[PDB]
Amino acid sequence: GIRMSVETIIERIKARVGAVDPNGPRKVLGVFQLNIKTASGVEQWIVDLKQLKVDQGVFASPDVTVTVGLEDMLAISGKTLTVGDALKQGKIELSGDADLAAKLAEVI
Amino acid sequence: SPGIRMSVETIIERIKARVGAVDPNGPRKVLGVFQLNIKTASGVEQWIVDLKQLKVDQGVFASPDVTVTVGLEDMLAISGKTLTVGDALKQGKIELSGDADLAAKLAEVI
Ligand SMILES: CCCCCCCCCCCCCCCC(=O)O
Ligand SMILES: CCCCCCCCCCCCCCCC(=O)O
Ligand SMILES: CCCCCCCCCCCCCCCC(=O)O
Repeated sequence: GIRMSVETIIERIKARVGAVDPNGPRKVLGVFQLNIKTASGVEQWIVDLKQLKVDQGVFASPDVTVTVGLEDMLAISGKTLTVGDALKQGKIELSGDADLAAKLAEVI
Repeated sequence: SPGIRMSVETIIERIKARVGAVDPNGPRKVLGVFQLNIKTASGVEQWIVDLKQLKVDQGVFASPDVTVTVGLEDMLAISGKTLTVGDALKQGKIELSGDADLAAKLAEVI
């Protein structure tokens, strides 16, 4: 269902952020607003890769905002849809800093 | 280096053909000026790809919407459809600064 799917994606993001060494090599420092489009609404999450924290909400002046459908997010996570292909297909909507978005693309 | 020259000319001719093929009145979502810097052993090739006015000019624009910095061999491969702009980004082969919305729009339409 939608709830379980959203929970799955968020758990996965939290485990990825949890696994970062805050003092080790790091390229993606900034705050990402993540908007997950679901059939029932938008799920809004703040992925703070500066502070290495993930909270539900809408951040004021995030560095990058990423808007993506829930099914597309699951497909990216499961590697059945590459980020390159998502981009070609216009499945990812961005605003903000192109530098930080590009760096994020390198590490996903 | 004749080979660098040939490579650069081919990239630019290709971009000019593509820009010239755009219907200024048909559907368009990439309304931005892109600074394109191509690294070469002879120096950085600096080109302005103006997708607002649909013009390509050699030079450095003041305050472009997006700046794209990329190596000659990688740009050639993007140009010849041997590397997608998406594979490129995933591989760290493209340095960007500027407007992420316009960058993403470019990635979709190219
Ligand atoms: C905000 C759009 C989707 C967010 C993508 C999930 C983020 C998970 C974090 C993984 C990135 C790890 C990068 C840490 C090391 C580095 O900064 O180079
Ligand atoms: C300039 C292009 C930017 C494109 C890169 C942003 C896309 C963000 C989507 C992230 C989805 C991955 C989250 C799941 C985490 C995981 O399973 O590892
Ligand atoms: C890695 C970036 C490569 C830079 C080269 C840009 C390629 C030329 C751009 C052609 C885009 C055509 C889009 C016109 C219609 C539209 O705005 O949607």
